[PDB]
Amino acid sequence: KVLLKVIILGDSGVGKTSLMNQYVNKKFSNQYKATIGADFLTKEVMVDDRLVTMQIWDTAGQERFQSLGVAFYRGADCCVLVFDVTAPNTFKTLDSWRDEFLIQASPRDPENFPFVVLGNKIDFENRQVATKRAQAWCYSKNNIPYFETSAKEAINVEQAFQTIARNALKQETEVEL
Ligand SMILES: Nc1nc2c(ncn2[C@@H]2O[C@H](COP(=O)(O)OP(=O)(O)NP(=O)(O)O)[C@@H](O)[C@H]2O)c(=O)[nH]1
Ligand SMILES: [Mg+2]
Repeated sequence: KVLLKVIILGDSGVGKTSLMNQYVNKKFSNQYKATIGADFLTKEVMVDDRLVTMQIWDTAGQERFQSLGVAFYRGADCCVLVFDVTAPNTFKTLDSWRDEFLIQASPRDPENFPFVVLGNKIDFENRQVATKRAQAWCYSKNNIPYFETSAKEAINVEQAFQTIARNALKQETEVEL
């Protein structure tokens, strides 16, 4: 019985909120309800012989909803990085999201911290960002795992979150100290 904090970072419009309500509640909606502030949802899951409670913190990509020195980050056990395959700008921002996270949570051993990158929205056909340069990018950065997901049609949502889970748990375990 173990608690995992998991934070979902990335630009506004990538579908951070939609991946959440899909994974947790198996529901999808077209209605873009801009995420004000930062809340969470819990999903209970089984990872490797162990019941895990995953607290999933969904944040506001916009700077329209920033207050104001967000230290909700720390105690994080896995940071999830979401870009939109139809928008090259949301992929370019990933380092900046990754840097910002590491400043804020500043976990010890920062470069073994579990990141997961989700190429959301592959249910569309106008993908701009190939699988190949995002596969590269996740590899350039300590070989972090990468899925191409769709919250709408629910492709790789479950699979990806099994990895989010398992990696969150390894990291939690690493607090032997
Ligand atoms: N076709 C399709 N639309 C998606 C997908 N994921 C999200 N959307 C749509 O994209 C828009 C933005 O989604 P949203 O979840 O709000 O993204 P967000 O990153 O959480 N935005 P915010 O940071 O402002 O909450 C919404 O219209 C949403 O329904 C997807 O996989 N496929
Ligand atoms: Mg959101």
